[PDB]
Amino acid sequence: MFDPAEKYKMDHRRRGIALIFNHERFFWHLTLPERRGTCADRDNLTRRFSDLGFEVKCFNDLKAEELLLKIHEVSTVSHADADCFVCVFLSHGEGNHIYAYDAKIEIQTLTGLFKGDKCHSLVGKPKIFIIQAARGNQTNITEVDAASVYTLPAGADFLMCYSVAEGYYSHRETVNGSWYIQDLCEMLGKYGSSLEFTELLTLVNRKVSQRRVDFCKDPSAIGKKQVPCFASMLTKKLHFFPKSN
Amino acid sequence: MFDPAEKYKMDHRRRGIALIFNHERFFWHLTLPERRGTCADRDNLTRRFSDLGFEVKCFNDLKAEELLLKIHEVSTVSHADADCFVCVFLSHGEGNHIYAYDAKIEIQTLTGLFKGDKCHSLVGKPKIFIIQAARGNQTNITEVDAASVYTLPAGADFLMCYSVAEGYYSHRETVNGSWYIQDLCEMLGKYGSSLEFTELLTLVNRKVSQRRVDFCKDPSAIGKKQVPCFASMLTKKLHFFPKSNENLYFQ
Ligand SMILES: Oc1cc(F)ccc1CNc1ncccc1-c1ncc[nH]1
Repeated sequence: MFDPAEKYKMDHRRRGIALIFNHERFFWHLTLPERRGTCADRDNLTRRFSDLGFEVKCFNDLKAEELLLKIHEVSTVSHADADCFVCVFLSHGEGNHIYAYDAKIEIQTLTGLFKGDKCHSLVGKPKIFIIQAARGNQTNITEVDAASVYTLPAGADFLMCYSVAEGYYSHRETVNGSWYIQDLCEMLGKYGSSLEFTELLTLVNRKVSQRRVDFCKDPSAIGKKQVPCFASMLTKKLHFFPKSN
Repeated sequence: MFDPAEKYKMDHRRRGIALIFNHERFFWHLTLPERRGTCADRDNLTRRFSDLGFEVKCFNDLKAEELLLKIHEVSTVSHADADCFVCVFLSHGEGNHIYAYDAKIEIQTLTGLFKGDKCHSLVGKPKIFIIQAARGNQTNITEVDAASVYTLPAGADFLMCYSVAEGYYSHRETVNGSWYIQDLCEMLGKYGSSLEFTELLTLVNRKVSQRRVDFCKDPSAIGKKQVPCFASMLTKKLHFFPKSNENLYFQ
């Protein structure tokens, strides 16, 4: 009795945790620009994910050691009573690395912690990573970075979500925050509870691609489009229906 | 006017083309194994895509020059009257390369041909690439390769579909063909016309992950799972509803 309309079970006592690593400054000797606007993203996400029933936990400007500890901590805690896990990175990145305050971190190792091997509590449950990261270029101005981070998948039941794809460009308003996050959170607010999540992520792909970049106050920032992607290795439909309590 | 249930328009006169590049042998001096079973995949796809209304066009064992020509040809023809475009690679691959008969080809350049810049006829229409490619290892046995090809996205309105993800392994029965393709085509046959395509691709992710690899006739082929992925850069729902062909020209 193989079922095509089959959903992940989102009926556990609690929804689960949403981690937000939020990097705005970096160690001088990396020569990486302030991400002015990232707090907008952090707060906006914190709201939308709280409203979907996540225990949200933000961490501003962790060093590597500090970060790996917090995320290892979370992997080893029991998620037995939780629907799913979410993790979000607002930073800079190159290839398969995210930037902590002090140095870069292999994404593989962070996702590697929730691989069913290493985190039994989350085997068979969706593990969403959302990554607003790009190459730091050097009232409310729009700053624009080149795509830099590889749009890798992880393992089974992981959904990797990316602000921008290879070739394209990533925009952040210094007050309103990243385009990706603005539009993501708009969709979460409107449709989070009703829509299948990938269906929604596709709405975000539309919303962001459709942002016009022809008439721009910077001459050199003209014709730099943004197209986000996502790499689903999910095996079922994913809905965030209101939990009864 | 913004609509969350918004679909790609699949009401053009014809559905479109499905290209299938199908590599079974390779130039001696590459030292790459025969992909015995790939014809199973080719025929199975050819059927399922024909049934969805695609003009299917297969190409067995093209050299690089031959391949680039056939695919450039197709990019420059007008797709104005077509719903979408599909392209499929049954070969070996490393990183961002597919293997033609004679040498490797940067995938970026093949997808690059349908980028709205370069192919106006397909701007705003879905461009699906399906890639059954992996590292050649060295009646019906199951052969098993390590994932090798990067699970890259392309541009806007591209859906990149991959037999296997980094770290995992890719299986092909020498008579029944690739696990990915068997399960893909099973789902296409059952659900192709009704279901949203990515919804279906997720069914394939389930079907393939769920294949057991504990009790195996090769000792060393035990505990090598297969998990395929897909990278959607699509912007709307994608359905392959039956086209209304009741006394009308579909050629
Ligand atoms: O997505 C990108 C973004 C970029 F800025 C530059 C290149 C890409 C595409 N490459 C990949 N895409 C998916 C999985 C792995 C890779 C990868 N690993 C090693 C080299 N490529």
